[PDB]
Amino acid sequence: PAVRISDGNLIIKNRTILTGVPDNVITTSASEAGPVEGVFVGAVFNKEESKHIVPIGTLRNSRFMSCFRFKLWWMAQRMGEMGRDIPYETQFLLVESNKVYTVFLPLIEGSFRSCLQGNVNDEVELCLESGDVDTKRSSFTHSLYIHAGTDPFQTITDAIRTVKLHLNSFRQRHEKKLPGIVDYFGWCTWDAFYQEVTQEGVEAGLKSLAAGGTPPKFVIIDDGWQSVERDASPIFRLTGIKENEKFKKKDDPNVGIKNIVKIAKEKHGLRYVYVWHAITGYWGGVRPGEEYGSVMKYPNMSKGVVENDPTWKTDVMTLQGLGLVSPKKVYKFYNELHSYLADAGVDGVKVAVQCVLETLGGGLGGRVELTRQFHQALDSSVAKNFPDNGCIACMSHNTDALYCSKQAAVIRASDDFYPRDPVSHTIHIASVAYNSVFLGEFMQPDWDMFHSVHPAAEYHASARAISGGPLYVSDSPGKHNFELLRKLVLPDGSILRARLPGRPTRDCLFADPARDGVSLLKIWNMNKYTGVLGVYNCQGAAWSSTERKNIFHQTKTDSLTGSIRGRDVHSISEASTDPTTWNGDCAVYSQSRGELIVMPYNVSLPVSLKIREHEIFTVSPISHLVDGVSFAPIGLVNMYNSGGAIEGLRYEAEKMKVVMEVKGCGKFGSYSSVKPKRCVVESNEIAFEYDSSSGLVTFELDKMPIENKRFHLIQVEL
Ligand SMILES: OC[C@H]1O[C@@](CO)(O[C@H]2O[C@H](CO)[C@@H](O)[C@H](O)[C@H]2O)[C@@H](O)[C@@H]1O
Ligand SMILES: OC[C@@H]1O[C@@H](O)[C@@H](O)[C@@H](O)[C@H]1O
Repeated sequence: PAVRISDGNLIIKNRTILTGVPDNVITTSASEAGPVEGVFVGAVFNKEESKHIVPIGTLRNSRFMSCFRFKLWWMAQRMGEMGRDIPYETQFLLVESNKVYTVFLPLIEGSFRSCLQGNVNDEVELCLESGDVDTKRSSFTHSLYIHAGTDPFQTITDAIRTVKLHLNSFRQRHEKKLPGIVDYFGWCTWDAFYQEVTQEGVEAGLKSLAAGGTPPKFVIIDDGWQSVERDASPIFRLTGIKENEKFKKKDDPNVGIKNIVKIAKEKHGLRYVYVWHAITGYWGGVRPGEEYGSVMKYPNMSKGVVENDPTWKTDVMTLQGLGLVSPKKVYKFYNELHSYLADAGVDGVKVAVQCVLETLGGGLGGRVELTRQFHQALDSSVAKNFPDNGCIACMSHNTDALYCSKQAAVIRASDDFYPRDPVSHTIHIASVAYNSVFLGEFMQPDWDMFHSVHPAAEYHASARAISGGPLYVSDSPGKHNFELLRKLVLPDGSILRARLPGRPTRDCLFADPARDGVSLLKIWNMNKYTGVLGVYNCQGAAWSSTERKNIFHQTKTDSLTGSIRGRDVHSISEASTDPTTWNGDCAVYSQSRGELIVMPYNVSLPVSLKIREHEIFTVSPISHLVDGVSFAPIGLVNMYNSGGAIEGLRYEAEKMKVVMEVKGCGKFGSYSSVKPKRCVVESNEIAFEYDSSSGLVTFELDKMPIENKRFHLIQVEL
């Protein structure tokens, strides 16, 4: 039966994962389709309650990785071996058995949301909450799902699909439509002006970036554009749906945000303009009033949230409350805001402050209900007014929202980029990587803005390049490092986006690279015909379980040595043109060192990194045409994600020939065991270099493709 409870014990493929599973914990594998290869778990209690804690069993001697909410809004990672180490507000738990991997997915059921938490007895407790004292229940059958497999990533996906088939209240990442912003460079106003942003600042930032050769094709006009007011350090509330004075044209005050949209798009050649709002309008909601049925509500504190983030008790939102739009009028509110924005030429919204809803369900059916109602409405309005699916979810890491994520396709995957907080950089990289393991099953991760002139610029930039997600800076105008940005952005504003959410390697899933003092974090992704691997030292800082905030902590050495293997890129097979004959050998190109190495299957290459250093590798499967004649494309070697440039690849072994289609421009690189006879671009022979010791072939792709004809056609004649 595979996943089962027998005697006191949760058993997984003849391995005991939990002991002492109490009698009131019930399981079922029945479904709709029907017998399912894991188990839905619930329990029955004596009493009808709005909150229940129940032990699932005792976990000891089993390595795990967890994503837990360290703030209301956001998750980070914790590893361990003992149930006592499972944080409060654990929303995703992955367990390794010495090789089998078990996922634990705490779910929404009816009006209740679940999470996992550890106790001092090493039990894994299921915490069920409605978020409303009037919404009570005594039994549950589907509040947790457990599934096991031999591939850790496949095991997660398969369990999410099974959860999907049960709830039907969300779709998986790959089943949704990505907005077009994800293929272009962008700029966000946030760190440039904070709330002081003006239409003139927006223009100046766009102008300065395009001036250096790296033109953004989207912009996010961040927080500061909306009409907001304090009540008659006081919180601001939304007072109208239209822009404030800073975005009304300088002479004709009846033309509003449309002014800056036209300047962006018509004067500066941007494709997309997005704007920020809170899911409640502004931070203090909407000013009470009848138009949107807005009434003062005060955040309710839940124990697990406040245990991990005590400052949420005395947050400005908690003490001064929000004007919460009525459920009756929430569609009207979003439609009227969004119809105004779209008629002005706005293409999308970055919708922040998402999780507050879970704290405001008191009159209203609870956290799950209110969350669902507000997202149903938001989704109707976005699909109406922003039909490229122009929505970026922000501050949204609760399961209440994830399990109703039926449409939006991009999610901010960590706490904000913090230009002035030295502790935040290593932690940002670890958080985005680990969170993406789980968040990426729902939506494409967004690894946030960053600064091109900053001591950790390269660290952040290189991570964004391998993220799979949107690539955007928040530079103040004129504060740019164009040498860095050319590595990310082509002259037409396009980028070399990888295909998956960037994630830790199998190797790294259970070793905490922020806390263990021992390991390098390795992040893998895929292009069509290469893999890519980023390696990061992010030791020395993490969220402290004692101080309940991010701090520095002691590390044994400055420098650490780990190692790299082709097969660290978990799906590398899929880049091979002939994966049934491939022996697993890869060409491996270090983008910073400019070094090409051939790595046979399983051979390890040492990598040594000090804290806050990184290295990026393009990993390309070698094709063996005939004995002595081997090849692998690398791509645009002066860009971080070099392999992202390769759109087509055909080997013609009977002609000793390679045929590629390559986007972009700049220097193109490939591995060849032999010096080519001719490299031909667009039906003309060109000059090339060949290093005969490494096999590195090199030639220039001069200009972006003439037209419209979006790819360079390249033939390499061996
Ligand atoms: O700026 C206050 C506003 O930001 C949030 C998170 O977006 O809180 C951050 O700033 C607070 C004020 O100094 C801190 O107490 C808090 O821990 C930090 O996350 C919102 O909570 C808040 O309304
Ligand atoms: O008020 C500013 C905003 O809210 C944040 O916490 C964050 O996600 C920023 O990227 C941002 O737009």
